[PDB]
Amino acid sequence: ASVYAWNRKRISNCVADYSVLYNSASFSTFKCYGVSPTKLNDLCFTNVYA
Amino acid sequence: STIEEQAKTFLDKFNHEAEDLFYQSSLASWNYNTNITEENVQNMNNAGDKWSAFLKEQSTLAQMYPLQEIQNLTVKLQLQALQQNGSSVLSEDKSKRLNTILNTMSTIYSTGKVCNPDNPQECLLLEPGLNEIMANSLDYNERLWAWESWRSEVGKQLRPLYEEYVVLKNEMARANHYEDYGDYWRGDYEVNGVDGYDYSRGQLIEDVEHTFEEIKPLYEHLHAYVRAKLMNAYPSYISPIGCLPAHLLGDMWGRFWTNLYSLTVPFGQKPNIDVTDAMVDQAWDAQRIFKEAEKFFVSVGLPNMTQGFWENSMLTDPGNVQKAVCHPTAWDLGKGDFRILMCTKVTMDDFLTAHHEMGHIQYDMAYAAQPFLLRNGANEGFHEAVGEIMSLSAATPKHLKSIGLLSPDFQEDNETEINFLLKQALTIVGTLPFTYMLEKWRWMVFKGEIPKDQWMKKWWEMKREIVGVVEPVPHDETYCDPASLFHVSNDYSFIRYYTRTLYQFQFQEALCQAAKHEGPLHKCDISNSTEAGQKLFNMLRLGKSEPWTLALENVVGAKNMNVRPLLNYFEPLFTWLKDQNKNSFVGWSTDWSPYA
Amino acid sequence: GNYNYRYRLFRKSNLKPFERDISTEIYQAGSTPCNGVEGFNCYFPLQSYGFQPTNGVGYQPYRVVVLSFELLHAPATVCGPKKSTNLVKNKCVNFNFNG
Ligand SMILES: *[C@@H]1O[C@H](CO)[C@@H](O)[C@H](O)[C@H]1NC(C)=O
Ligand SMILES: *[C@@H]1O[C@H](CO)[C@@H](O)[C@H](O)[C@H]1NC(C)=O
Ligand SMILES: *[C@@H]1O[C@H](CO)[C@@H](O)[C@H](O)[C@H]1NC(C)=O
Ligand SMILES: *[C@@H]1O[C@H](CO)[C@@H](O)[C@H](O)[C@H]1NC(C)=O
Ligand SMILES: *[C@@H]1O[C@H](CO)[C@@H](O)[C@H](O)[C@H]1NC(C)=O
Ligand SMILES: *[C@@H]1O[C@H](CO)[C@@H](O)[C@H](O)[C@H]1NC(C)=O
Repeated sequence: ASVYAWNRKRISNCVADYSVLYNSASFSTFKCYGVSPTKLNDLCFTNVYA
Repeated sequence: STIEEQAKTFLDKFNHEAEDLFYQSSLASWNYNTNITEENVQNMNNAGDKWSAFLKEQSTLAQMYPLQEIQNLTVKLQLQALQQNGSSVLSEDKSKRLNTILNTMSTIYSTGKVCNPDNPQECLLLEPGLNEIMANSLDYNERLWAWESWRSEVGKQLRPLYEEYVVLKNEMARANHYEDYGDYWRGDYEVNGVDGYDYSRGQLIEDVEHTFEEIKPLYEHLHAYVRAKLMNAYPSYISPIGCLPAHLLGDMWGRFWTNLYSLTVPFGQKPNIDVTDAMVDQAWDAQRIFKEAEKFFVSVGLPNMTQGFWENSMLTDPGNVQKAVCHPTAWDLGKGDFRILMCTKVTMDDFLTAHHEMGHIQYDMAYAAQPFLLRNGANEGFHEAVGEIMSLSAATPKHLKSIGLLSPDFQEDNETEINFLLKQALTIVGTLPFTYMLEKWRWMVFKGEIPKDQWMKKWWEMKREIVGVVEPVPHDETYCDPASLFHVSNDYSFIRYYTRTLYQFQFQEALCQAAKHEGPLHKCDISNSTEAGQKLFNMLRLGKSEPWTLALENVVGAKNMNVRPLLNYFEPLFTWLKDQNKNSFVGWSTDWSPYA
Repeated sequence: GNYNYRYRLFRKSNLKPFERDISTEIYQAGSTPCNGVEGFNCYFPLQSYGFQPTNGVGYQPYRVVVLSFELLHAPATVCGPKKSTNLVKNKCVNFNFNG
């Protein structure tokens, strides 16, 4: 989507494997604010907004 | 709300809609230059017409915002740059006539072909047919024939065109609240609104005369030495008391004296610093030349070239099937796209040109953070000067030894430094009186000090007085001898070379003081010095956001252009020329004593 | 040139966090009313991106995905993968089965 009309996808009731994203070489920025990437694959959240 | 916020939003809209369009126009010009084909010419013309019409519409929108209600210096600078009418203040018939005159002068200069009367079956164009003859021949009457025949054809075609050109440009300039077209050209150095750092259009001519009065003894000694050597080369034509004949200066117009280095060498028996054979022996490709230049620019601390530079530049001649312009040009296409179009050979000249154009690329990259209409040099002198300082630093024997191109057992004695400094003087010092005389003559023509029937009588009088060069035979008013040069026939400012030459040595002294070099200035190399690169990049990142006086304070610590770094650079050569001119007579006579 | 990506260039006030503005109403920068037409001091707020493959890295298109993690008083159901150690039987081990 365009930045004025940015797409928001609500992610619920599944298993979120963040190590697949973190260990990818295809991403230039993976800057996490408020949490570290190593404990993302352990912690649990109510909803994920993408 | 306020006028300033309205202008800020308008400038954001302008930069946004003028960046993609400038990128399209620049890409079309690039596709024309790397591929000379008729559809690329049509695409270039369409993009240029769209760009000029868009600039006309944005200037029309921009004038409705008055200047005196804006206090921010950068916003006021962009509004001042945008609100210039250009040719739009002139009537549509006269604007069309001026554009037609400029285009037909471009076609006459580009497609001008001249050869000997009674032998018309084939003829030679200026580049490279006449350039090689002017730079390499040793025959007096052949060079006289080529010079007089090319000024006969070109001047007799261009004289009514130039007479219309001066009137139309003066009309446009006085319609734009300037005194003349010379004042319009001098308005590039005009700084208004900054406390202390203000520079006036009338101060430029006074500063040029003040610097040239200190140039004059060094040029007089160099002219006496060149006169003695050309008297040795041509025994009877040159007089001991008079000026130099015009067709013997090694170039078509007298722009550079660098083609007289073979005739005027001090110590021919001693070797040269030519590194061509070493690159041929080590098989140095042009890619290796540009990578060594990039290594030089990362050694001083400047940013390295982008991936798009290496992907999209043409650093080698494409072939017979594909046509390209051979002139080396660095292109800032916009949106972070930086390219070099050069047909690079394995020579020292192409290596120094590669350093010069990559200096242009570094200068273009440095002000990429600036707004679009401020993406230029602070004046026209800085943009060329930052390439010429790289040409100075790369040409040193220390740089050649450091990169391995010169033998470590090469003996650097005083004689090689003298002849290298003389070559640099023939390139650099010799263009200064020609540049000053040409710009002062054009300023007096635009100001109306010289009437149209007296243009040439004054001009040769100026050339004898300033350049010390005499005409072979007298020329009447049917000739147009200035407009045979590329820049004057195609509406280009010429004082940029004078300002570039002085800024070159000012920047050289500033960076060598930054690099803590402890020897002669011409022995100085600015590689390996992070602080010199930082001092350079502080001025380089500003672009046109700050005044050139403040930028010169940022580099050299002075508020004005200075002549002392040039004299300090050539001081060993100045003492050597004063020693060599004991028997001979320094200075010239403006009379017709050699030949007329 | 890929011009299929527009941005908002002007708005009267800054956006709130996680706000989407898809309005296409003419921005009024001046005192004069726009009247719905893009004239002088009145600009269309949505402007297109110019994306060419020969552009520099500061102008090349970048796809950005921002993941927002919030904890609310409801039971958290988007959990990470729970790494499972192979099962060992017939030995005195510390077992952790589903908490
Ligand atoms: C130059 O133009 C010709 C004719 O249009 C074309 O065939 C050729 O591919 C072009 N060269 C490049 C490098 O694109
Ligand atoms: C002038 O405008 C630029 C942006 O247009 C801004 O960054 C700068 O801070 C302004 N300067 C002053 C003194 O307001
Ligand atoms: C441009 O031309 C218009 C029309 O004469 C004039 O009103 C305006 O002042 C000119 N702008 C400048 C900067 O001279
Ligand atoms: C420029 O320098 C950076 C930092 O060292 C490096 O990552 C990059 O690959 C260099 N670019 C080129 C084209 O060598
Ligand atoms: C170089 O130095 C030597 C000895 O100091 C001297 O004899 C010679 O004249 C010098 N050459 C030049 C060109 O100054
Ligand atoms: C500058 O740095 C490069 C890289 O370390 C080195 O090869 C070169 O010799 C240095 N220059 C001098 C004059 O030491």
